[PDB]
Amino acid sequence: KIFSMLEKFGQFHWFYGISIGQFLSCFKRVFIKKRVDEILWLLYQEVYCQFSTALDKKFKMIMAMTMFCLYKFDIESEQYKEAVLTMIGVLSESSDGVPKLNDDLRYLWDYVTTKSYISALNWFKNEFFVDEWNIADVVANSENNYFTMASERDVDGTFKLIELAKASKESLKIIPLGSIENLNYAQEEISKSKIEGGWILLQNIQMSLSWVKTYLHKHVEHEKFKMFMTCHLTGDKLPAPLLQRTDRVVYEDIPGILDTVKDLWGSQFFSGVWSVYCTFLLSWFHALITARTRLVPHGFSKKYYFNDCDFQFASVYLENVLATNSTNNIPWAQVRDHIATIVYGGKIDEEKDLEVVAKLCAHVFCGSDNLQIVPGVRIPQPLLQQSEEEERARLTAILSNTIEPADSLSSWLQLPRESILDYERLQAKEVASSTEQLLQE
Amino acid sequence: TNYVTTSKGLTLLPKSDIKNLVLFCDEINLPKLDKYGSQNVVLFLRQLMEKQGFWKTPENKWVTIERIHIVGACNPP
Amino acid sequence: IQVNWVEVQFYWLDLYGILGENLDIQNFLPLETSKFKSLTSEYKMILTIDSLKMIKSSLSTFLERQRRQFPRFYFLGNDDLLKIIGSGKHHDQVSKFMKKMFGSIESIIFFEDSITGVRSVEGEVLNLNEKIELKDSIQAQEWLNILDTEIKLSVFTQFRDCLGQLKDGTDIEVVVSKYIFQAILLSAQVMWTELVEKCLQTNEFSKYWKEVDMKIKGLLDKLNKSSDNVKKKIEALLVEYLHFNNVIGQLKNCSTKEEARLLWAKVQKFYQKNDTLDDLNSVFISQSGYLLQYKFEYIGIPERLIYTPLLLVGFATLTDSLHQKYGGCFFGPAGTGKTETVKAFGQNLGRVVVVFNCDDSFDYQVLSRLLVGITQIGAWGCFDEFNRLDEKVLSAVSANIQQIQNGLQVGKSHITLLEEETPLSPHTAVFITLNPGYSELPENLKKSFREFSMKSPQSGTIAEMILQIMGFEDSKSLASKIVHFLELLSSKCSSMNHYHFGLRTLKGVLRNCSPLVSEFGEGEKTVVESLKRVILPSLGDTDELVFKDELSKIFDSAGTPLNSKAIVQCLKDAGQRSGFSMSEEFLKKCMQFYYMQKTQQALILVGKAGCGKTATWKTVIDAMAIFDGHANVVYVIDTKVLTKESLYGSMWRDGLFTSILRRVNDDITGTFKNSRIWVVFDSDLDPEYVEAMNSVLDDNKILTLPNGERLPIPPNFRILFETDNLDHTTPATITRCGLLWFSTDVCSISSKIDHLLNKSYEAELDKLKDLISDSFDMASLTNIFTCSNDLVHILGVRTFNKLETAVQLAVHLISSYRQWFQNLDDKSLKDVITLLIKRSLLYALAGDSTGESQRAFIQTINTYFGHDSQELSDYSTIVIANDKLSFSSFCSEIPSVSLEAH
Ligand SMILES: Nc1ncnc2c1ncn2[C@@H]1O[C@H](COP(=O)(O)OP(=O)(O)OP(=O)(O)O)[C@@H](O)[C@H]1O
Ligand SMILES: Nc1ncnc2c1ncn2[C@@H]1O[C@H](COP(=O)(O)OP(=O)(O)O)[C@@H](O)[C@H]1O
Ligand SMILES: [Mg+2]
Ligand SMILES: [Mg+2]
Repeated sequence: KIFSMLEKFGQFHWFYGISIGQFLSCFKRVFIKKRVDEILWLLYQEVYCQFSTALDKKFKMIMAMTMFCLYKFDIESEQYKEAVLTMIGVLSESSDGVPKLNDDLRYLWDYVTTKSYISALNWFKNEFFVDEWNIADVVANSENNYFTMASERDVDGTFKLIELAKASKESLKIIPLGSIENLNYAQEEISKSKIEGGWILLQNIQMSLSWVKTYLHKHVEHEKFKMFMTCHLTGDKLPAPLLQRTDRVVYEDIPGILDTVKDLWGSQFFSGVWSVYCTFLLSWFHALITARTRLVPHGFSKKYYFNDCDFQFASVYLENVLATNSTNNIPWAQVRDHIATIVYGGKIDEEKDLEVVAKLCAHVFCGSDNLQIVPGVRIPQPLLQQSEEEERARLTAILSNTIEPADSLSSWLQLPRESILDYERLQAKEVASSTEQLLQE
Repeated sequence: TNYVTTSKGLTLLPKSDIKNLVLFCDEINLPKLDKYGSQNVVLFLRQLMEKQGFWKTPENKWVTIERIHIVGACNPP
Repeated sequence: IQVNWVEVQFYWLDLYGILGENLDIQNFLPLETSKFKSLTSEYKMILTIDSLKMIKSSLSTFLERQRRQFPRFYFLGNDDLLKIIGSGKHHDQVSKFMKKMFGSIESIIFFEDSITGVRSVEGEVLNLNEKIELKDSIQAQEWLNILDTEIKLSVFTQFRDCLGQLKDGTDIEVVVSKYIFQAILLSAQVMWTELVEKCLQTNEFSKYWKEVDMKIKGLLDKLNKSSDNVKKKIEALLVEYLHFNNVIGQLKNCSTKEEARLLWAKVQKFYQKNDTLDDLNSVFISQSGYLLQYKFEYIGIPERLIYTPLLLVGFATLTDSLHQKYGGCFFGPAGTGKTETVKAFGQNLGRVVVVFNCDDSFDYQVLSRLLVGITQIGAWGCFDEFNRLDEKVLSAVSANIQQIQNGLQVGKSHITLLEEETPLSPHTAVFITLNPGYSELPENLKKSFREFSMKSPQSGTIAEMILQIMGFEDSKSLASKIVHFLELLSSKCSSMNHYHFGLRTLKGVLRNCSPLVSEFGEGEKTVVESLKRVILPSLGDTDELVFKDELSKIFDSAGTPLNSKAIVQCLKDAGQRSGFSMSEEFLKKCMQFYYMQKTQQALILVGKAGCGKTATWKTVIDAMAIFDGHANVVYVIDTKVLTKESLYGSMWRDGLFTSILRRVNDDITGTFKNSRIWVVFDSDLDPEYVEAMNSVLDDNKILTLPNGERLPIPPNFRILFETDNLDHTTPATITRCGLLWFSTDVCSISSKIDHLLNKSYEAELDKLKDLISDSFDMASLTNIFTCSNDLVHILGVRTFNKLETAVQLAVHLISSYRQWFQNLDDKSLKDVITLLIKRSLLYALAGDSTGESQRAFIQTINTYFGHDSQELSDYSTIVIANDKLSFSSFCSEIPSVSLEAH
């Protein structure tokens, strides 16, 4: 039954195709770790812990709820099955009714009734499945030496692997792809590392897919040697034998906005004081718009991708504006127009999203005496008699002092709470509908 | 047929002098449409049957046909 | 082996002219030159063509160095470049084929064996700063590079003395008649930038706004009484003078200085460096604070785009992309003006953008060839419709521009593009236009490109400025009316495939409004009448009803009829000459075709099978011959009967269209100089047959042959088309050529019957004709044809198209009894006539139906022709006895047969 569910998972997306031998080795891991009821429980726990990391967050929740449903259908009675199916029906807005009453069921009733969709979806994961696997547990407890990792755009797990470079004290060789010189360099370094070892990372193999059709198909137990392949979940279809022969991992983006501000601000190494202030405001605006982008039905109309190239272009524009101004009269309207129209709003074809970007630019680049940039923190303007390093210290101190609230998706991004509640309702509805379609078959 | 030059430029004539000629075309449905949805043969026959002649390819002259008939039998499409 | 010997002789002579005559070029490939000398000696002593082809393939490195000497000569193909190189002393075929290197430059005006001036495609003449001596011993590439530098410095010094004349206080009407459009345009831009900056140093804008208003009025007053090329120059310059007027008017209306600074930073500003010792790099452009370099390349007098704010936004984003050496990208629905925006940005910087029309016919080799050419020159390459390539060539081209942009960003001196080391000019840029929504940019390209989604252009502003240039006194409100009417038509009419109410159609309306002013005047009536002439023929029936309704509602003019009674009378004379009857709809279609062929050269006539296309255009031809007294030469050429090699030519035997065009161009007998010549493509519309002659359809009016011949087309050489569907026709050719649509047949049943009867008569005689015509009474015929329309016919053909048999059989049967008509009574004659007409109607209308349905139609015929008429039995016939004809059956005609065993 679990393998039928996982095959149905792999039918939806090309990255989730599971092999039979993988499932049998996963079952062997149950006895590897250290009566029939305990074996079955360990089977469910081990299958979830191993095959969750190859799935995105929505499919993680769908898989967890489906395994919980199957195990509680076998173990518990018919009334439990009816109650759980009513919970799924009211989550998907298909069937309505109070549960037939158990602390877990009344906690689930509190979650569903108080419109806590994320809590209702994560209750299964919190209650049943205990162990959770990060990147390091996946890479350490795997006999395979070839790893394929996929993600959406505007996120990249490569620095995380750089963190893993300090986890196991191994040198990571990062290889970009896209040109014939880079292709020859990648082939030479692959041929070197297949003998001398060392961790090799391949960045965004997707545009070299034809070369993947040429080399890796002909190329796919050394010490301290693991090869990592990074691709995109929304990109083109990777070959099935390449996917089956490599351990598949999905990396998930951060849930914080202030972390993005700190990450952008910690890479700006210099320019006077106003350049520092403009770069800080640009980092804040970039973090706010990128956080707003992920709420696809409500925060925007489509799924745009404002990568670091837009940040570089806007930073170059701010540097050119500040350089050609000797009176220290910053043209706030000019930079607002060029950022909301040319830099960030250029790729946007819709008008409502362009208005969203224009409103965000007007809120951020207003250049008032004091800019309450979120409901939390207000930024005063720089003084006329300070050094640049003092300004960096002041801005780092004001980032460290502020605290991201739990409702940062509403207050910091300027969205109504009704929109976020409706987005969570849609997410829980799609999760419960997919789980229902799995359970009825 | 023979190519003669008597009046109105060139003229295609049957070899016989009294009996007319009939161009039998079995299965006129069978010629295939090209990649752009047209059949060369039926347009050639339309030129012969309506314009009473045809344009030659290698030296670009108009041939006039006066007593050659066209019949053809075909199944439904 | 005569053809092989001729080919060997031609190859040997060409290669001898290329390499043998000239010294100090044989040291690169001594083995190849020795092999060529041995082959030439063998050919002189005496299949030898494969060895010469292999030698010329091995001489590609020498050819590569020859192209590296002057990279503009890289643009031509290998064959034509070899043709130029072999002619090292005649100095011919060079000036006639440089439109593909220099873009907008056509020919050279050279006198006394020296270079005097140059001539663009549009016809503008540029006089060089100094003459260049031309000698036979001088190689082509040296004087070519000298001429390129000379024309660039001549453009620079014409710009300089235009600036001197304008700064001296002289009027523009004396300088607009002397120097080229580029020089006066750039001088005007520089002076306008300086004047607006001086006015921005203060708080007054009115007096220079009035000055540029008087300047616009002066250009218009010079425009209305000037020559054709001078008219083109004044219109092109009036585009940017209206732009300057708009910019100054916007700056005057600003409430605060912040808005003025913002709007001045948004628009393009032109500055000249007065201290650098360099010449071509002394003028730059500021936009939104970003700097770009003017190239001083010749452009001529092009079609200047109207500077709408979204065009300036596209300019701003292209400048922002090129500031950090990033590529350019535009995407969106077709018709938003992306390629023209790229071209206008390029030619606004005084340089020519090389355009690659991406399609499946464009293979990898030619695309990479043009790409390495444009990156070794320094030109700007724009890929139009990049998403029209197969996966392998898409990936290869994507990698090519990826590594080009990677070299450009890092400031690499040279690039190993296409596995050879080539120079990388820092001024090379690549732009891509896309039409998504039916893919998108690849990942490698999108990592180094700036995508921009430019919106639908402001049709109101564009139409208003075009009308203002054309001299309409009410331009803004009229342009708003035109764009609102086109929006109403696009929102209310049917969703037909060939309907196009975009900016191309509006600009076609405004272009066709220009010949009509001499008979309608600058007013709303001209717009209404041209709108009719270019929109009405392409619509259906209810669509014409909607067009008329919204034309009477939106536009105030009710469409008064013009004075065209003489042409209508000539049309009716031709119709009664050829037997055609003039209904209101046939007259409408004939007049629409006539008015369309007054202006547009290439006409397309579309309708159902046998709807009346050939009759319509032949009647118009006859009427125009009667009206003008002008000769007709018609070449009815079926498009799909002849193949591509036979229609045009195969590599040399001339094809039919090429042969007749050469014959009409030569005009040995002089008959074609006083005649109208018509080519009628009476077959289906083929992309591979129309796209082979794009250069004839556009304003170039030049046919380009595979061997390189450029044949002119006379203005009276009017092309026609005659098809039945438009599902395999590109929207470009639909907008390029005039289009006439036959929504309904141009006849009645009785009119076609009368014409067929007259044709059969022409192919007691008058009494017989009267009896036949009177027996075809309309009251019974209409009912019997409606009854036949409800039957089931194999291979369903319209009853209308069946009429051509029903008449043609019937009269002939009566003709077969022309020797038995003086020996019978009137009643017997009427019975015979009725019986023969019944038989012909049976075997024409229901003759393609089953036997039971044929008998049912026999019963219907007998009931609808009355019981007084002779009843056509199901097996009846007329036999000839020894003295007189009689009515019998086919039962007595059956011969008993005796067959042997084997
Ligand atoms: N004004 C008219 N009065 C009477 N008959 C007419 C008139 N105009 C056309 N016809 C008839 O229409 C018939 C259709 O032939 P025509 O040459 O017009 O076809 P077409 O438009 O070239 O058709 P296709 O190209 O599809 O074969 C002619 O044979 C002619 O008898
Ligand atoms: N600012 C403008 N001024 C004048 N004409 C314009 C302008 N913008 C667009 N056009 C017209 O719009 C027409 C459609 O352009 P098109 O060739 O369809 O571009 P694309 O193929 O990139 O969509 C062009 O013929 C051009 O003349
Ligand atoms: Mg285009
Ligand atoms: Mg026809």
